[PDB]
Parts: sequence; structure tokens; C-alpha cells
Amino acid sequence: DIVMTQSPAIMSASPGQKVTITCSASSSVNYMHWYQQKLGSSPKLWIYDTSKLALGVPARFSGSGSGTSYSLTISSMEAEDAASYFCHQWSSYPRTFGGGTKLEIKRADAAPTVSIFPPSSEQLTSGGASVVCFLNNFYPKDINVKWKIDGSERQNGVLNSWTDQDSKDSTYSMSSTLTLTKDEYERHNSYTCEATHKTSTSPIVKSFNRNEC
Amino acid sequence: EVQLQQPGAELVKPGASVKLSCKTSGYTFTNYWMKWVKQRPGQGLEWIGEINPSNGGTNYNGKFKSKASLTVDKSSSTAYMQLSSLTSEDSAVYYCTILVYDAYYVFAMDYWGLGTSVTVSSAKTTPPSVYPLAPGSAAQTNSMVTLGCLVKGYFPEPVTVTWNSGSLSSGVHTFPAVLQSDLYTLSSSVTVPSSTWPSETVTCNVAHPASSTKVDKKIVPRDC
Amino acid sequence: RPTDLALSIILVFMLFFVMLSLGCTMEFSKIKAHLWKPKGLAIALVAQYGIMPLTAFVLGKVFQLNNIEALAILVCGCSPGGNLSNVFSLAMKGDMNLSIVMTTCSTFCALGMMPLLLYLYTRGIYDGDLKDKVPYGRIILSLVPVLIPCTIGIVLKSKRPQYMRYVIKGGMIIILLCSVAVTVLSAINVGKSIMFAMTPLLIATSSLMPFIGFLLGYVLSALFCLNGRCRRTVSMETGCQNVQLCSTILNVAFPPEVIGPLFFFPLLYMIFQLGEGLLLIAMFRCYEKF
Ligand SMILES: C[C@H](CCC(=O)NCCS(=O)(=O)O)[C@H]1CC[C@H]2[C@@H]3[C@H](O)C[C@@H]4C[C@H](O)CC[C@]4(C)[C@H]3C[C@H](O)[C@]12C
Ligand SMILES: C[C@H](CCC(=O)NCCS(=O)(=O)O)[C@H]1CC[C@H]2[C@@H]3[C@H](O)C[C@@H]4C[C@H](O)CC[C@]4(C)[C@H]3C[C@H](O)[C@]12C
Repeated sequence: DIVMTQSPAIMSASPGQKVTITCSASSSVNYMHWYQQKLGSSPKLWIYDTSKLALGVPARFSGSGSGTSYSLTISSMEAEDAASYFCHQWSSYPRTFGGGTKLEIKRADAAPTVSIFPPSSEQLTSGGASVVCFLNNFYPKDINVKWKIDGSERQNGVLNSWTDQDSKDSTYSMSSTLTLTKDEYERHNSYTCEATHKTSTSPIVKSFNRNEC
Repeated sequence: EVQLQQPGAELVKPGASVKLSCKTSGYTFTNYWMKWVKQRPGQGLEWIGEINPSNGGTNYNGKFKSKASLTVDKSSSTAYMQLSSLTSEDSAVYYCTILVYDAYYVFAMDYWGLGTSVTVSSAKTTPPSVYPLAPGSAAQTNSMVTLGCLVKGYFPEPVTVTWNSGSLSSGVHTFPAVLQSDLYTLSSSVTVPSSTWPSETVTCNVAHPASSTKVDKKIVPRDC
Repeated sequence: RPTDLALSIILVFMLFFVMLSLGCTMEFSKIKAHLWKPKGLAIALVAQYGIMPLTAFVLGKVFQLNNIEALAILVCGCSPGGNLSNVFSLAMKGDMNLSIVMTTCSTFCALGMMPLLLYLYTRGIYDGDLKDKVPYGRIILSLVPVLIPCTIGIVLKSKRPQYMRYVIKGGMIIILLCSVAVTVLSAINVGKSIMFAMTPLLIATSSLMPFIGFLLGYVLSALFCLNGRCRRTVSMETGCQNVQLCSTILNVAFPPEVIGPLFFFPLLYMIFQLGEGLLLIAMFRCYEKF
């Protein structure tokens, strides 16, 4: 079996700059074929036999190389090309796909819009309480979230949930929930959600106090 | 036109067996090989096996020889698969592919199915419980207002969450669900004008086709 | 694909007429005499089934070929003796009364030995089995367009040895016309063959397999001290192969995209086989002139 070391795993790009993806086989492979998978869709054949084009693929794409190092080149990137590309070979069974690279679109950095929503009374009636922290419309995707209870950090019950690229704004979003019991929620009054991003050195601090309801 | 139809999702129990169908129409069924591809969320694609419908000969992957059993029925043009003794790490999406290839005039073209999202449940179905979220009263009033409708503790995927039955299409953000104690929770957010929120009722309708449960709940400010 | 069907039909008519021409050079009594006391036939069978497939195996292992390419080389190696040897052996005055015996017995033995050699050799190259995809309705059907024209030729000679002429000239004329037609039908596909990036290792293998076949056949014949004409007959029967089974085996066993450029391999084998055979024929005729 031939394994594939496809690098880089995550790629950032701009709409108009050339980009290259290298698939590095661990054994001699004659032909290498590239699959493109968009968001929430089945992958479709893109480039086969390392230089030819499938039916419907735009002419900008191009593959080159031979031996154990094949590349995919895009002459002029457009906004429609943000997808995931897998290198696939069928010349030596079993067919093995690559790890895949996630091709994104870069833009100016944006600051997250941190929000805090108090737990609903339905959760309290049920017997628990989960506060949420909404971060919306930020870039780049790397971000750290700090959860503090009564001014003290608590790593217990910390949730993270990213999103895909926004097709309109090319940004991201977050979702953090602190899962605690009703008694634990009633034990404290101050809840603080801390958001740290590269855009601003000073973290964004949002707090909710249950004393004033 | 060439179309390959696959079931949307299949629900199993650990240690059980499941049958995957790939009904093909619009082309003669006994010429192109049927390749099955498994995609686990978090890894790359994996090739499972092939089958020649007109002959029955199959070639398998090394590690799937004892888990997969591809079969076809030319009368119904339906290519089958029979996963056996499923495990918690068999939860993936399985595609059925045919590839057109010839050398007289060189050209190629793929025809993929929509994928049969197979998951291992080991837990009874539970219907969605909408937990409404409202902006803080002490928070400053602004032209745009953040809204959320947290849904927690239901099974299985998928779940459809919209706002006002798809009336709003700008700022609608929905987040992927995460598994917690054999259950998964989902959240959603949207940006709306300050005037439209009280004037027009905003209901975060939730659809759970697997459990056939549809719960619609509106968003109201916290009044005490 | 209609071009492929037309090529198959024209080639079947080609074989029919060329063997109708060729069947005039032998007699039934000599066929019986050579079939009895199997000395030359045993050597030819041992060669074609112990040194050509072994050459395929060793050459594929030593040239660092893929699994599918090695499978194609092995399938071409295990294939029965082709009907090209019948035409070729006339060009060096070989014992034609024995080349027919070689071809017939080689086909009949292949019908039951090709699965055996394939199973014995493809271990580690093929996960499943090849004892089910071998076309047994084609090995025994390719033998008919060889025996029928030859049989009617010997019957024509033995019974009515006055229609020797006329039919020979007509057959040669129609053979030339259909050969030109096949040239036209093949030059349109040689372009796509050269456009496809056939690996030079495969071109070297296809060029070097018939040479090793010829030389090993000659050496084997020299070891057992055969006659003059019988030596060339065995040394060129053991090198000509029927590579029209390789395409069928590969198409049945593997998808059309895995074989890829190997779909043109039988044409390459035929052209290199023709080139080497004609070169040897010219060399031997020059030797005979001096
Ligand atoms: C196609 C023939 C080989 C086929 C074979 O051995 N088996 C296929 C039979 S089946 O489909 O499986 O039934 C080959 C073998 C001998 C070949 C001939 C020789 O190579 C050379 C002569 C040269 C003449 O000037 C004209 C063509 C020709 C007369 C060739 C025609 C054709 O290529 C022949 C007849
Ligand atoms: C390779 C050809 C056919 C053999 C075969 O099995 N082909 C299969 C084609 S495919 O895989 O299915 O595409 C053979 C058959 C007849 C041969 C030709 C004839 O024997 C004679 C012509 C005429 C020229 O003067 C000499 C070369 C030639 C031009 C030959 C070239 C080549 O050897 C041909 C064209």
C-alpha cells in the first residue's frame, strides 16, 4: 500500500494568486489524480493522469511532476475554488487517497463580536444551567477562549464549536457553552467569558451578573 | 442524465449489520464498475471495494475484506453493500462511484452518490428540546441584536434549524453539533434589525425527521 | 469501438485466407509422423510453458514494475503460441509440417494450463484468483480459423492438385488489400498510443520479451540436437505469442482506468514481434544467400 503525505494540511490563499499543493507518495507511483470536494458535497474528479483535465473543470488548473512528487497549480485563483483537494492513485492497489488540503480564502482581519446569553428558566426547572458565548464574524480562524466563574478560570465543562467559511463574508464563528448544574449556577452570581484573538492584544471581556437578573 | 440514488442516513446498533443500497438509473447498469468509498469526518477518503455488475468479480481493500461484501442485482440495477458487525469507529459516510474512462478519445468523468451517513447509535431516539435565548436587559440596545436558540439532548442527526421558516437568509449562522453522553447539542445565531424583533415574531423552528418531531418556539425578552 | 470490431473481422478474414494459402505446404502423413514420437513437440511445449512465463516473472521482478504491469506481462507470457509462427516459419524454410502441430497442441494445453501457471505465478501480485476469468471459449475458438483453412488446403492439394495456381494469386491480392486496410485502421490509433505516456520500462519489456523467447528457444533446441529446419521452427514457435487474450483478461479483472495505457500493450507486442521476426528473417536469408 502507498501512503500519501500531502502538505500543507491547511492552506490560506487570496483570490488572484497562484497556489500549489504537493502530494508526496511513499513509493513510486506512475499517475496521480486529484479530487475536489466542496462544502457538504461528494468529491468529483478534477485532474486525472497528473496533467489532463476532467469534464467541466476550468482550464486554469494544471498538474505537473513525476516520480514521487506531484503538484497541482492554479494560475489565477477565484472565489469559487475554496474546497478540499485529495490526491488519489489507482495504479497500484489498494487505491489510497491523500490526507487532503483545505483551501481557504484570506481577507483583512476582523474582531469577534462576543456575546453572552443568560441561561433560560427552562434549564433551571429541568435541573441544570448552561450559559453560552457567541463569537461571530472574526478572522483569522485561530482563537482561544477563556471561561472564568466569579473571576476564577474553570476549564470544566468547556465546549468549542467552529464553523465553515462564510460564503458571503469569508469569516468564521464560535460557540462555547458552560455545562453546570442548577445548584452550581445558584452558588455563584458572576459569570465571565474571555475571548483572546490576534487582532487585539486586550481580550474582549463580557460578563453577566445574576444578582440583578 | 446519470443519477445514483442513495439513502440519506441509516441508523444501527453496535454489533449489528446494515445494508447499503445504490440505485442507478439513466444508464446501462452492466458496463461501469461500482466503487464504494468511505469518508470518516476527520480523515481522508478510504477506498472500500469494486464490483463488476455484468460479471460479479470484486476487488476489496486490505482492511475491509472481513467487513464489506459487495453485491449487485442487475434486474433492479441496484448495487448493494453489507457492512457486518459495526463498531463505534465505523461511523462515516459511504459513497458509491462509477468512473467513465476510455482511450480511443481520452476523457473521464465521475458520477458520485449523495452518501449514506451511517452512524452507530447505541442510544434510543430522543426529540429536540429547544432552550430559547434572549439578549441581556442590562446590555446596550443596538440596531442589530444577537439571537440564539440552543437545542440540547436529542438523537440522531441530522436536524434542520431555520428562522421564521426560512424567511431570514442574512446573518443566519448555525453551528455543527458535538456529541455529549451519547447525545448531541446544537446552537444557532442570527442578526436582525432592532425594530423587526418585537414587531415581527421570530420563531426558531426545529425539524427532527429521524424522530418525526417538529417543535417551533418563539423568542421573547427576559421579563421578571 | 466499431474500428475495433472492423479490425477483428478483417483480421479473422486475414487469418482465414493466409492459412488457406499456407495449408498447401504440408501433408497429412507428415503431420501424423511428427505427432507420433513427440520429440520436437515436447521441447516446444516445455519451452513455451517453462521459460517464457518464467522470463516474464523474472523480468517483471527485475525491472521494478507495478502489480498491474507485472500482471499484464505474466498474462502475455502464459498465453498460448500464436498463429503468427505459422506464417513466419515459412520465411526460413522451417518444418511447416510441425509448426501446425506445435500451434494446435500449444492451444489445447493452454486451455488447461494457463489457469495453473497464472495461479502458480500471480501469488503476491493478485489478491483474488485468475482461474475464473480466463476465456476458455476463445482459446478453443481461435483454433478453428487455423485448422479449417489448413485442412481445406491439404484436401485441395491431395485431391485436386491442379487448382494450385489462380487461387494463390487471388489470395495474395486480397491479403495485400486487407493489409493496407489494416494499416489505415491502425495508423489512426498509433497516434493515440504515442500520445499516451506508456512507461519506457514497458516498451523495453515488450521489445525484449520476444528476443529472449527466440534465443532461449534456439539454445534449448541446440541442447537436444534437433534437425536443421526443426531447430528454427521451435526457436520461432517459442517466441511468437497470442496476445489477444491479455486484453480480455485485463478488461475482465480490472476497471478500464486501472489498466490505462496497458490497453495498447497488445499492439506494441505485435509491432515489436513483427519487427524482430522480420529482422531475423532478413538475416537468415542473407546467410543463406552467402
Ligand atoms: C491477427 C493475426 C494473429 C491472430 C492470432 O494469432 N490469434 C487471434 C485469433 S482470435 O481472434 O482469437 O480468434 C496475425 C498473425 C500473423 C499476421 C500476419 C503476419 O504478421 C504478416 C503478414 C504480412 C502480409 O504482407 C500481410 C499481413 C500479414 C498476413 C499479417 C496479418 C495479421 O497481423 C496476422 C494474420
Ligand atoms: C498490430 C496490428 C494488429 C494486431 C492486433 O492484435 N491489434 C489489436 C489492436 S487493439 O489493441 O485492439 O487496439 C498488426 C496487424 C497487421 C499488421 C500490418 C500488416 O501485417 C502489414 C502492414 C503493411 C506495411 O507494409 C507493413 C506493416 C503493417 C502496417 C503491419 C503493422 C502491424 O503489425 C499490423 C497493423
